[PDB]
Amino acid sequence: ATPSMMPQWSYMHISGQDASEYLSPGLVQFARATETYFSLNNKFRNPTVAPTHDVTTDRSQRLTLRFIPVDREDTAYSYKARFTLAVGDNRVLDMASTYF
Amino acid sequence: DATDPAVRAALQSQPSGLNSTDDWRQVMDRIMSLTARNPDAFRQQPQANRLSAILEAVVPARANPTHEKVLAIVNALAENRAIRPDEAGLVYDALLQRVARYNSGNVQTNLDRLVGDVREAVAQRERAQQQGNLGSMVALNAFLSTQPANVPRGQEDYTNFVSALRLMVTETPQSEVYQSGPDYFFQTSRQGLQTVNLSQAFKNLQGLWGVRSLLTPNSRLLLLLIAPFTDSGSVSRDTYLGHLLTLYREAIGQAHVDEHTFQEITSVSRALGQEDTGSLEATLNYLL
Amino acid sequence: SKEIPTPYMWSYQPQMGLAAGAAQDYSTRINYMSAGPHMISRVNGIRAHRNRILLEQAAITTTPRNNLNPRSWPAALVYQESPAPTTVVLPRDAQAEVQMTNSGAQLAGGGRPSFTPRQAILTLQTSSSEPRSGGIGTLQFIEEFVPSVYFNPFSGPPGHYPDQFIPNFDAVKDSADGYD
Repeated sequence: ATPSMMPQWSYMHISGQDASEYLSPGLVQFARATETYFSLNNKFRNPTVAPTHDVTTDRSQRLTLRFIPVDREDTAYSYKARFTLAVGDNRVLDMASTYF
Repeated sequence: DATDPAVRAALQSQPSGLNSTDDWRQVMDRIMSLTARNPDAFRQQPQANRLSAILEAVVPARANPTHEKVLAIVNALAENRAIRPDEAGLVYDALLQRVARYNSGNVQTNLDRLVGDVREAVAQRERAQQQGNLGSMVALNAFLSTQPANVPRGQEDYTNFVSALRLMVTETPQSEVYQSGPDYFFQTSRQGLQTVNLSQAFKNLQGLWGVRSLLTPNSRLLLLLIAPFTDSGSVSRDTYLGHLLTLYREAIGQAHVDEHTFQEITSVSRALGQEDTGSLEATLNYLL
Repeated sequence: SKEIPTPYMWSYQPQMGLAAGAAQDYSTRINYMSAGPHMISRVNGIRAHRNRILLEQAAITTTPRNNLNPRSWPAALVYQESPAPTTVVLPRDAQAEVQMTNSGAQLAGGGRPSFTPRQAILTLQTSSSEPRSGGIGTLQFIEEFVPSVYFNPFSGPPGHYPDQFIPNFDAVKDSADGYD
């Protein structure tokens, strides 16, 4: 993402093209054919790159929240807990991540 | 006037009020009540304040200009960097001691000639700073004595390049040339980067003026700095140095409009609502 | 080293909001002491292609200024919050409730009253009284202070060097700071 860093990251294959793209087309065609008996796969670096934009914000936001019961109620055989599950502005909550 | 060594000496030695010696006319306008604003402000003073100003007016008190004449000289030596600001009290007592040992009618006249001489010398240095030419023209013309005036090929490109070389040091008062050992250099500003090596660049461009992967990056740094001072007709179109000087003028003009494009895109990416981390990286990868 | 130098990368100080001082990018260097001329020449063309990007990134993004790393950025050159004005819908009519209460009615709870059609709306300035100056934030430290590619380093007379690379140097003192 840094324009400064792209000449030496792409040269050392830290961020750039896969081995199906920066190698010559004769060597990719060779490595596909001879793969079952002479593999050239681990000889060439493939850069996996995480995206910087439109994934994760930089504002103040907690990962896990804590929710005090609004109205609890204790019976001799049961216990009740009523919560406010407030999902704030521009957030999503998968209810699999929720628990008591 | 804030950089005047005798105005600054009046703000450090002369009183901040209206005495009847330095300001005789301004206090006689107030004693005799012929002032425009508040004429009757002198009748409303006690006799200790009112009669002591009349006595200093009809027969005024003499004074020593010697501490004021020397302090105008010291505050000009401290301004033209001749002394340190820490030495401003050391050389003030050193000069007051000398004009006390050797005091005369000649010396007090000679201090009066020298406080008008240092008013000029402070202003002459501050004009020479904003012009910024005298230290550079004598050392760029000293460089061009070393370089030959007749290249074999492309003399038309060479004599307009070295004339545009005189145009950087003239039309930029901060830029300077000098020597450090064998070679000469060119800083584009005081205490700034982009220092080209003139003796290494002109031993690289020599042999490239008519050619029509081979340039040292300080020669290309020189061709970047000389680009806004070079016309399209100053060098050729097909010549490889002339082809780059047009290419570096387009690169400056594109970087001048990618600067204004950057200030537009990032302004409307904050209000529209984006990541402030990614608004500043996706813009540069769109502009670079 | 002089022709293709290593860029001075700036250290930020989040408290003062200024740059601490720039040291060279020693930690991103690439090791070609085991390479030959077929690959040393290819890496030196990447050291130089990076330095062309940083001069291009500084010509786009860095504010043109005389003193590199100034100590008090002006208010016109600092990114400042300019929000929309706050529109306040005032809840109650003040002089229409002092006439219901003086007449004997007890008001409790809470147009919004059934006894008043009047509705007051107040618009207030959200931004500060004075524009802020003195120190740039993190995002403006990113835009400015692009790493300085300093060609032919320290070739001048003393005093014409970048002393503002040094983290001890006061610009308005022209001296390096000490322990007291």
